[PDB]
Amino acid sequence: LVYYEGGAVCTHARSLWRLEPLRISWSGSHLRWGQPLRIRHVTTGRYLALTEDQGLVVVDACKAHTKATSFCFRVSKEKLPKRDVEGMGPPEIKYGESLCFVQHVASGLWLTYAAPDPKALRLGVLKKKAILHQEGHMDDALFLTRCQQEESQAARMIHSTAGLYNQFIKGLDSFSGKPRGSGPPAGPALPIEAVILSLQDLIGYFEPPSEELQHEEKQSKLRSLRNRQSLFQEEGMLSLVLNCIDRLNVYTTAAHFAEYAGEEAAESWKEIVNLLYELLASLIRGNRANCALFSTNLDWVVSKLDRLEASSGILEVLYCVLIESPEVLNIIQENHIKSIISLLDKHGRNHKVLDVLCSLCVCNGVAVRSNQDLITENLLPGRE
Amino acid sequence: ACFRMTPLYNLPTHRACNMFLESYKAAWILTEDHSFEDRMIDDLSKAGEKKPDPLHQLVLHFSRTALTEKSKLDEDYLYMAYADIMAKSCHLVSFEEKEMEKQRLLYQQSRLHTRGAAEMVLQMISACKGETGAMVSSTLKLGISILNGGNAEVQQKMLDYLKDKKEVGFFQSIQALMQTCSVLDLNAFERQNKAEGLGMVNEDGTVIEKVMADDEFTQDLFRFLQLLCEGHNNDFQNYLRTQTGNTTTINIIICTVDYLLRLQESISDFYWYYSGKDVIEEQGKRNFSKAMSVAKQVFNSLTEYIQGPCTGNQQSLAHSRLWDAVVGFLHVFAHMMMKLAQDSSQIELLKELLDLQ
Amino acid sequence: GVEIETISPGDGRTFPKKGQTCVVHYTGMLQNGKKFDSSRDRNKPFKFRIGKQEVIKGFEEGAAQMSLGQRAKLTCTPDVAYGATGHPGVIPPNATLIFDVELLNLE
Amino acid sequence: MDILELSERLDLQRFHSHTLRLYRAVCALGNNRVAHALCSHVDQAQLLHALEDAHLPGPLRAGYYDLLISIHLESACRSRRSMLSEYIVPLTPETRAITLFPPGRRHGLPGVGVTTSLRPPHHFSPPCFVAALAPARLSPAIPLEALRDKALRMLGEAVRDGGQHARDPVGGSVEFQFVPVLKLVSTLLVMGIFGDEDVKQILKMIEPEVFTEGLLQMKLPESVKLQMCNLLEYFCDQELQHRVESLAAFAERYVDKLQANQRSRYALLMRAFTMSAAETARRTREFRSPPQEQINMLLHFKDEADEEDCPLPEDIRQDLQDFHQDLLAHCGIPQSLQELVSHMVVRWAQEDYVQSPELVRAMFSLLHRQYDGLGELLRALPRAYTISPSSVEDTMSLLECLGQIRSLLIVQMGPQEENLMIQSIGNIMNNKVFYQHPNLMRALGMHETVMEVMVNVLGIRFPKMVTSCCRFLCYFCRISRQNQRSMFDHLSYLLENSQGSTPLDVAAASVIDNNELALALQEQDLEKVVSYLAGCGLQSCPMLLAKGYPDIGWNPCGGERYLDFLRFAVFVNGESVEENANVVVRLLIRKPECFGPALRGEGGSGLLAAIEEAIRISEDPARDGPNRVHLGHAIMSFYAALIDLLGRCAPEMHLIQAGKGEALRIRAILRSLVPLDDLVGIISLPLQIPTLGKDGALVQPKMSASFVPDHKASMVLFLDRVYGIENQDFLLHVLDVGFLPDMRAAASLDTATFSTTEMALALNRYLCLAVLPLITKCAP
Repeated sequence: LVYYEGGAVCTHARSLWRLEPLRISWSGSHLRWGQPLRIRHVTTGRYLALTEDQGLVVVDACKAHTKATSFCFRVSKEKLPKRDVEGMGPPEIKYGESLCFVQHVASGLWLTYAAPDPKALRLGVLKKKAILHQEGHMDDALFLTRCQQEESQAARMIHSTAGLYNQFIKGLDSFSGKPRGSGPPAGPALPIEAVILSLQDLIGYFEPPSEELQHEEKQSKLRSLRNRQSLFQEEGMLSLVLNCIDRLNVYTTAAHFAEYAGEEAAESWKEIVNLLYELLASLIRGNRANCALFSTNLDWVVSKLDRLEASSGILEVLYCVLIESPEVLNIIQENHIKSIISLLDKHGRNHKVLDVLCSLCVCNGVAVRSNQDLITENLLPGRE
Repeated sequence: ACFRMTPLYNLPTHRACNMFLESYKAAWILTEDHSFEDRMIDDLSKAGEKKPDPLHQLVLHFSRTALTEKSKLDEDYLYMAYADIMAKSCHLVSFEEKEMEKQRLLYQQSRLHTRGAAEMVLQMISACKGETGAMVSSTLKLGISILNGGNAEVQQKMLDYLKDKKEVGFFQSIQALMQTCSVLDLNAFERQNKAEGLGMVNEDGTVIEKVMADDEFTQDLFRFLQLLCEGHNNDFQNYLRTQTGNTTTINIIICTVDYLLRLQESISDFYWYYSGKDVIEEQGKRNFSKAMSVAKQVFNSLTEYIQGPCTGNQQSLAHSRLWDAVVGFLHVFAHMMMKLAQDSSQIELLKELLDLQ
Repeated sequence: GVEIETISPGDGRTFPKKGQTCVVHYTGMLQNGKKFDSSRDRNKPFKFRIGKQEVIKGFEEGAAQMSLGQRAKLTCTPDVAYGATGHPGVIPPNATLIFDVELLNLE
Repeated sequence: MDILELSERLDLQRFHSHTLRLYRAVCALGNNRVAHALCSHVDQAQLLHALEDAHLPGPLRAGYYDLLISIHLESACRSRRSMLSEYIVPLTPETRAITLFPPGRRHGLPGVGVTTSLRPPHHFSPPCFVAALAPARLSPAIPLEALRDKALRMLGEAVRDGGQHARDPVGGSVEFQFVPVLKLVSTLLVMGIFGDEDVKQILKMIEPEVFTEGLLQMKLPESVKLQMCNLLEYFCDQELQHRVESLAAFAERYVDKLQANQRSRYALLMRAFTMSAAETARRTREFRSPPQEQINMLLHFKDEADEEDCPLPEDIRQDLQDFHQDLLAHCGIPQSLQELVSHMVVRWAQEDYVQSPELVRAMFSLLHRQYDGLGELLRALPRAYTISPSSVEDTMSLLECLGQIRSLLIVQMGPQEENLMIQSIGNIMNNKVFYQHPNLMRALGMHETVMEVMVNVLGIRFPKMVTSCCRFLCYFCRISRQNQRSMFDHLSYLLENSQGSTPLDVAAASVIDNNELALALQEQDLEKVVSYLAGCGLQSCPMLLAKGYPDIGWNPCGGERYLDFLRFAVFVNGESVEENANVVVRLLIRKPECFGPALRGEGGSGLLAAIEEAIRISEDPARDGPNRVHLGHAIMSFYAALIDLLGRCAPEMHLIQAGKGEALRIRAILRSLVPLDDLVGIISLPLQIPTLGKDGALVQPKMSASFVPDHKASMVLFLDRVYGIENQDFLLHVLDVGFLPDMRAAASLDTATFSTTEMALALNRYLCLAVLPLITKCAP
């Protein structure tokens, strides 16, 4: 469902659109008003379309049949279309300012906002629903703004990553029960290698800037990194990683994953789990918002503190969340601190656990008194 | 109070000591003059055995304070003092005499120019993010001191940095400041003065908030803008109404005209509220005086924008509604002075109004 | 209750009483062997007056049985000790305390 | 294993270093209750031994030094630091003998001299764990004498031979050798422990040439540079304190003399005011001038062009001039600290590029202070109050309470902290100092510290904190006008955040009978207060009906609560602020629902009906519930305060003859607003009578249960304030039921048996305040 939303989505990834002519050659020519072009949402791979069910929905790729998805571009509302040219084309439309309408080619349906009076506008954000209209409001005009290369690259990466990981999740559910025993696990083969390579590429994509780098580019790079993490968050990549981790950690070890999905797949279960945890760490490391996003499911990470498969990764995730959010300190309870302490007596003498405990007490220069107490009365007196 | 008030004799020593100590301060310590900025900048400049000079290190630190991401810049008294030190360093009949003063000023501004003052000034201006704080009151003064006399090297460096950095916020911040600039506001003029009329100066009561406090601020911002243009650096005035490299584009000159229109409205309303009355109180007198002073500054700014033949700025004005403002000023001006001509005590006020026109 | 293990014999004629101030250099320990507090490390003797319950009841009774100049070793069971709560951060719950005390002077 | 073995067993080294870090973390920021536990685990012995051990590795040497500071010191260090930046100076006889330059004019050593600035002591508590089993646990004690001399001795052991150029460092690096010891010494200095001889040793060590191949001369890394920056900063602060105290001492002597000539001159005039009538009769003035102006005129001789202002003898003003020259000399206007700091800082800057930002900041802060001393004196003088010698212990109580208060803003607020702040506030109030010296509490930033606490809590849980804080702020308002103004600035916050007592009460108290502040009311603030009434015009608090309640549409509860603020904001000092009048009714009509469920417009109903609602549905308790409050009487309060606010917003009669079309149209708005007649209705809508007889019962109605007589009084006020009474007919009409029968009820209550009742008293006030004065007005 399309909406003329505003505010945040002026700087998010679902707001992007990608123009595409219906001519394969010279597609990059300058836009001429009324060339039968085709618009493709990038982060979802859907096409602005004219269907009978709703009038304006983003149909999937497989039904952009040159009628529902062909559009012109019109300077003004009046009636009248130029055949494409084998050259770069004399420029007509301009970024920034030059206004242009939207004109479907099938049924002359111009694109105006419905603007009815339901409770959706009053309760939620002012999101004027977008619909087609033969004429509609006479003030349905558009300013064209360019997107930076990092934004477009991140949008396409979101598209590919979401598709691949949803396929992987689909497979994981395809053998939810069903112990294969002897023989094949199921029909589809897990995109194991694609998952691993994509994970490593994304991990590279989010690496922090080098400390040794100067102070005038490191902050620009930090801003870019925070922005990219924000884009990936606001399109569900955190949720996709969380769901993959949930689907995998159900299996207590690689052997269980083999019993359900064959040995040839289980040979990399540990690696995939470690990569998933490290990616989830990178998505949140430093970004205040994404660390805040773990206010509720904190128990989640705590409940998984004692998995010997990927132990360092989950600890480092917890460390990042704790040091980049004060609110998650207030929600800490006794069972959480007890689990963190038990991590010491189960996995040995490791200093990072102590560092996590230190971060639990003081935040932003303010001391969380209850955490100090709980740590003192649950760790020190035993002296073991 | 008219019936009796204390001799200091009956005050116990504890109150008397305080009242002494808040009078010895203003009467004596404030009036004292210490000229240390020159020596501070003269010795911080020397580096005597690629290594940046000490003043350069200070400048880079203050720049870092701005480049680092902080939503609202926090009051740093250190910058708020060193900036004024630098400004005082920059600040201080024959053609040879004039040229000697000119050379001294050139060196004084250039020593800060080399070590990175222009960049930090612009960065801090951006960092204030449209807020009216003493931060800007100091940064603008420092920038003016650097640019006083139109040191073309400074204009080159600032334009170059603002171009290559392609920052889209500097002009947004300047626009925010400018649209937040005050205006004579005859309203509060009636209010408080009437209140003052009542005169609630009771026991230990204090007569004194001048209307439009932030007159010096506007007068300095507009002067800064003008000095950015002085010397007819047509390239800079060309960049002014259109960045052409930034993601967006803002015309600063039209915003300047907008503030001019606001001031035109305010003085016009002053004219009507005061029109019936014959002699304005001294408070209203210097209210109008400081109004014309800010006006003189804004008009010199406008002049500068188009002083050279920046035809682009000329057309931008040619569409602008400045015509009305001055049209208003026409009706605003000739009426004033006739009444001002009627007042013999307001001759100097008439002089100021005349030179404004 | 408390017990008196005469590590070294004191005087045996004089004993602490009501309204008198006793000074001690106590070094103390848990039952396993860990040590929690020692006056001797602090370097100052500890003072208290038999009667107003400065200390846990057990310590008071134990120091009351003692003589002057007699080192001993009290063994305060939890009930005459801190007890179920335990001193938070120092004494675990329901712990038995052993105290190498030495009644130095009785004033 | 021996601890020094943690120099090759690196994993245990790191683990133990982080264990010490965790110890400091749990004890951080005032947690003394945990500090005692750490005393048990790390003793007062181990600490001293680790401090005096050379073979210990770095991450453990620094670890143990910082552990010592955390367990024992940095809970009195932060508090003593917070109160270091203020300069209360008791006018003791001791403080009189303080001269900038010790007699003999060369600088005395910094920080070596009698300083009477009134810093409070810091309390400790022995740590024993045998005591029987909350009040604030003080920090664990430590012998602060062996520690002091020990720090000095090891600093000496680490300085010159430190520069022996030996590749023997104490702890693996020059940094790990110096940094901890300097940290400890600076902390001890700030605590005020070091005597004068010890301070002389410290100075001799820092720079032996000027203070009498030192410390600054030798080779140095950056962190150690930062530590010397802290030390020299402490000494600069001591010098500033000395200047301020010398100003206080000279103020004392010079004012004890400066009064003498005033009395002598008064005697001279009284003996000789005659013979010079209208000649000295102008000079006799300045004795009826207010005292601050008198003092300013007394101290007005420096410019030598204004010298006629001063009537002083020449010698007396010479005293001030000499003191001024001495002050300038002391302020600089090497062979001294100033030049040492300047040359040191410049040399550090010009011998290497400093990559430590905080080091750069420290360097240039010191440099600025050492080039401008007069300026820092002028910026510290605002914090300078000379209290009498008597009121000194009270100030200690005040300062310790303030220390606890501002020592809890660093800790998130639980129940224990809540109780501690509430006790501290009460202790602040009870000081007679709080009454006597309001300027001081404005100087210490008290109304800002408490405001900050309230902002933190409001930004709800812990409501009693907001109640206590707002009561404190109301008292601050009431104490004196300058406080009112002070907090009037925050009125935006104090209003946008709006239970017994409320921050809205603070906002109202800011402007109670202060024309200057009342007028200065920004319009948008008036909207903000009409919003939150617009914000409560059509609503019922879910926070009210959590128990069985009739759940009516509108909520007068918040309504009247906001209304009273406006009532204060419009009418002051027995007259209207007509300047802030059009704003009031204009803003009220822009939200034409605010006039109540009745008097909206279309759908509006009878005002007599508007109250008839309560007349019936309030008096039966069948609707309220199956005890906090009752209804109707609060509804009546709403429909009372509305009318009172509008009445107060009425133009005065002399302003009526001003022909103010503004005022006249406001009258018209009022007149169309409520009919001129309904008045007599609500005036005549009768209310119950006390339990006269009734078998000696108490069926006398509860006020919260029966009709607001002040509702009718407000009616009368509005009646005589805008509608007025102009014929004997309407006066007769009101007297018929609205006035005379009320008098019958009152004088029936006049019986000694049924006069003490609250209802009689309220009716007495009602008749006295509005009825009787009106009747007097219409008598001719």
